[PDB]
Amino acid sequence: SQSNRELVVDFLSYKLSQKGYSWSQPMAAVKQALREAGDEFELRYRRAFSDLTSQLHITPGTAYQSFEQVVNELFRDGVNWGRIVAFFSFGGALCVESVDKEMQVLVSRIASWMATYLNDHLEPWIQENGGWDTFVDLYG
Amino acid sequence: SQSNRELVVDFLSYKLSQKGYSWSQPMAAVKQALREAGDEFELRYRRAFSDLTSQLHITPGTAYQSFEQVVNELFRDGVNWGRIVAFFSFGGALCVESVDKEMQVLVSRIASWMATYLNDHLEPWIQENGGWDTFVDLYG
Amino acid sequence: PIRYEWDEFC
Amino acid sequence: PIRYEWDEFC
Ligand SMILES: *CC(=O)NCCNC(=O)c1ccc(C2=N[C@H](*)CS2)cc1
Ligand SMILES: *CC(=O)NCCNC(=O)c1ccc(C2=N[C@H](*)CS2)cc1
Repeated sequence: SQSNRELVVDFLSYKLSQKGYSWSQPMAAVKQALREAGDEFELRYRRAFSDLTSQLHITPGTAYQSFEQVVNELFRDGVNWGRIVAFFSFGGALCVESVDKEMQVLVSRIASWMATYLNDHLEPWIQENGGWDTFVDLYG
Repeated sequence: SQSNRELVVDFLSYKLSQKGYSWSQPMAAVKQALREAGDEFELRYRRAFSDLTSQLHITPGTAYQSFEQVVNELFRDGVNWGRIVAFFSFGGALCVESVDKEMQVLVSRIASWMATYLNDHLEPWIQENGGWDTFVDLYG
Repeated sequence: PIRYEWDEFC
Repeated sequence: PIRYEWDEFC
């Protein structure tokens, strides 16, 4: 049902693009800006970022609470957009590490942890600081 | 929330691909096969397809019932995969026509009609004929 | 019943 | 409070 609605959207976007028309989904610009910000972040802050990624190794036994503890330090005295990009890059690095160590199954678990931590901690800050649209225009 | 979960999935898929790993979403192969089948369909059946697209012009006044009537003729004596590809191509053609006539706002309406007609009429047939995975392997 | 040219398109 | 090199990354 959600699956069948995504198939429809995908097909119609493809067909409209093929005929010279762009049917932009609401989050397209946000997803692009965040891919670009994460790339720039990992290129600018390699050493500092390695100090953050060194704080957590996820195994099949790991509970959300261990992830939440490390991310709570990142946001202990508040949220900013740079720390949100760090959060996304951190989750990326944990997924790459998981696949390196033949624990592919943990990628969907880490994804669910990130979505949980966004819902609980970051989305309420986002809504009072301009939304994802502000993040898009700040990254330029 | 669904929005924040899609952002997470997008970022992690991007980052995993960047490092040489493919995190395939469940419907990725279905979406690709259907893009390819619709292209082939429109190239093989241009004249017959024009007879189907000539049966409906959507305007801001048009109700779902008018769409349902035309698609019910396509599936009156049953469903097959070729008729499902026709259904998707039909909806594509209606969206392109809408944008040509400066009625962009109708694209999301046609998308919702297609998802409704999939839910009500096609998905129950799909589930007893091998699923979207069968469609993927039939198109090759 | 075959009614359309695409009725045997897999 | 500035604690990270990225704290002024917009
Ligand atoms: C082309 C294709 O879809 N191959 C799948 C095997 N064929 C069927 O499963 C099938 C045959 C016939 C029919 C109908 N007969 C009358 C109207 S639809 C549906 C599916
Ligand atoms: C780099 C950026 O995000 N520019 C947006 C404007 N700055 C803020 O809105 C902002 C300033 C400071 C803080 C915090 N101070 C202490 C820890 S987080 C958050 C947002």
